[PDB]
Formats: sequence, C-alpha cells, structure tokens
Amino acid sequence: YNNVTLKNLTAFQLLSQRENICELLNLVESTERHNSIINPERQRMSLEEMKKMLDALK
Amino acid sequence: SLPIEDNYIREVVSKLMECVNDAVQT
Amino acid sequence: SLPIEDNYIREVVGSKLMECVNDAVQTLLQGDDK
Amino acid sequence: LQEQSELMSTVMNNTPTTVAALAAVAAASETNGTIPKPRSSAQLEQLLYRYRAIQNHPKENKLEIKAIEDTFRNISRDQDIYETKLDTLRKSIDKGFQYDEDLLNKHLVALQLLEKDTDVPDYFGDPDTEIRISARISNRINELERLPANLGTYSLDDCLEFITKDDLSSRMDTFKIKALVELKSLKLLTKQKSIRQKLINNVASQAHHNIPYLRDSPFTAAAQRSVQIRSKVIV
Amino acid sequence: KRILKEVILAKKVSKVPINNVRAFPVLQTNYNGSIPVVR
Repeated sequence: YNNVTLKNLTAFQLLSQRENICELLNLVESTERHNSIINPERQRMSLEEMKKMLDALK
Repeated sequence: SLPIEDNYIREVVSKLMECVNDAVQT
Repeated sequence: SLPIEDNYIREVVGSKLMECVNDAVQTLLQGDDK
Repeated sequence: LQEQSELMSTVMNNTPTTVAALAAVAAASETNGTIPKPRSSAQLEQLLYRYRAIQNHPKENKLEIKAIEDTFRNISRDQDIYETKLDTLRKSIDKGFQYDEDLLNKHLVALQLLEKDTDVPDYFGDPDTEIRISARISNRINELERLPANLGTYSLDDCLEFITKDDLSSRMDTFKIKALVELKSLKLLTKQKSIRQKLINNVASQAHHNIPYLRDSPFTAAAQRSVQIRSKVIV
Repeated sequence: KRILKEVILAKKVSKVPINNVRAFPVLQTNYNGSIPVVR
C-alpha cells in the first residue's frame, strides 16, 4: 500500500468523481463525513484556547 | 442402460425510482 | 481452443445505481430549464 | 484377505479341490473379517455355486457349508419377499395419471449421465482442491489405459453397403479414434499450457499499445511519455 | 430404475422417444504379420 498503481489511480479518480455527482441528486446523507470534520464543540474549544492564549500573552 | 447421443444432451441442456424523483426535483 | 479440463472444473467447482445516475444526467442534458 | 478373490483365483487356476482355500478355524475366519454377503449379480454367485458343487465329495472337511446354506436360504427368502412385493406393486397400480413427456425427458438424461460419473446440470491458488482435480484426471487416464486395442464398430447403416465375407467396410474404426483423441488430449494438457503461457504473457505483457482505451488514458499516456525522458547535461 | 421400468410396463407412455447412437463396440480379430522379423 506504499505505492500506487494504474488501477489504484483510476479507482481513486472514479471514487472522487462519483461522490460529486452523488451529492447533486441528494440520494446520500454525507453527514458523518461532515460533522466529524467540522466538530463545533472542537471549534468552540479552539476559540476558547485562542482566548486563553490572548489572556496568557497579555 | 443404452447411451444417449451428445447432440440431444446439448439440445436439452426499487433502484429505478430512487433517481427519477430526484431528477424531477433537481 | 480445446476444452479438456473444462468438464473437471465444472465437476469440482459448481452497478444499477450509477447507471440510473448516468441516465438521470442524460435526461438533465436535454432541457435548459433544469 | 480377499476371500471372494481367492475362490476366483482357484476357479481360474482349475485347482479348487486340492486346497479349496483350506477352510478352518484360523484361515476361513481370518479372511472373512458367515460369508460377507457379496453384492455382484452372477460374477460372485456362480463361484459360490461351483464352490458348493465341488465340496459335496469330502462332506466333513469344511465347516462353512452351513453358513453358505444359510446364505442361500436368505437369498431364497429375499427372492420370495421380492416376488410378493412385485405382485403387490403390480396390483397396487392406479388407473390414470397421464404422465408427461417433458419430465420423462428430464429424468432419462439425468439418469443416463449419473451412471458413468459425469457432471449433470440441475435445470429444475488453492492447492487443496487442485489435487482433487488431478486425481480425477488420472482416474480417466487409468480408465482409458485399460481399453482393448482390438475395438471395432458396427453401425445400423451398414446394410446399404452389402458387406461380404471379405469386404472391409469403412465404418469400423469410428470409436477407436475417439478413444485415442481423449487419451492423447489428456496427455497434451500440460503441453498446451506452455503454449498458452507463451501466448498470454506476450499479448498481455504490454497491454497499452493495441488496446485503445488503455493507451488513451491520462495516466498511461503521461507515464509512457515520462519514461522516455533523456537525462539533462551539465553546461 | 425399477420405478421408471414399471411406468413403461403399466402406464404405457405414448411416445417413449428414441435417443441412441445406433452403434455398439465389439472385439475384432488380431493377427501377427506373416513376413518374418529380420535382425
């Protein structure tokens, strides 16, 4: 799995290409790949950490 | 128990509507 | 082209969704209103 | 110790009275493990008939004669039970069923193919399974290497040829050829595999110069272009 | 085999289709040649 092949590159391009046309008709959820990457509690924890760094550097 | 010829043996021997309703809307 | 062990192989050892998506794209590429 | 084959060897040697397998308490009981009830039609029953007919003269030196007579009583009892069941079966036949033809054609082809141990369809790596293929290939090889070479044919179409006492009709070896084509195709099986390996590894080793959709690919065309880059010189 | 035999014996199947090779193998004569073997 360290290297890529012709079939691997073609299958990678095909899996990256089908999921774009799959979202226009909206027949897939694609919410677990959304919320686990956004993570709004992690975002507000990030804002609290930047505010804590402001309070520590002032 | 008589054999039979080979020429007689060789002679005897919801996914559609999931896209249409989405293509009408979008 | 000689079937020899093809009898013995048979003795021993006895999608649609993306086609519908492609047909939906082919129907969407007909009218300009969509 | 092949008690059913020792009597056949003594009958084929034409000397079944001088020894008669020497049936005693240590010899007739060691090869049997009461005779073991052979299942042949007449190839092992007429040998028992001859074995009874020869030993009527000593009349005391053999003690298994009572077991052979009990086996014959069992055979006669089974024959009488089979005749009574055949009479009951022929008297228990219904008058009308109107048995179809298509199911009869389905049964006869399957029952013909299941006689001589070949594959029949329904229509109603891995080295562990390759030895089982080779054992079925060698089975048919050892079966075809036991056929007599003096095999001739007689079709039902020779009556228009008027074969005399010395005629030599041209339809005598129609099955001797087909009995050798299979025997010499099961031996050239490893011979054709070398030609197939020399063909497939020469038509599929490139796979990007004759096939159009594999040479018209953006990755393959860029790769074949980029493997021919000559090295840059310095100054 | 006995059941399909008794169906033919009793029910009198109207067609009974014939599917045979119209041939059967026999044993033929073998004989050595009359010209002697030279060494």
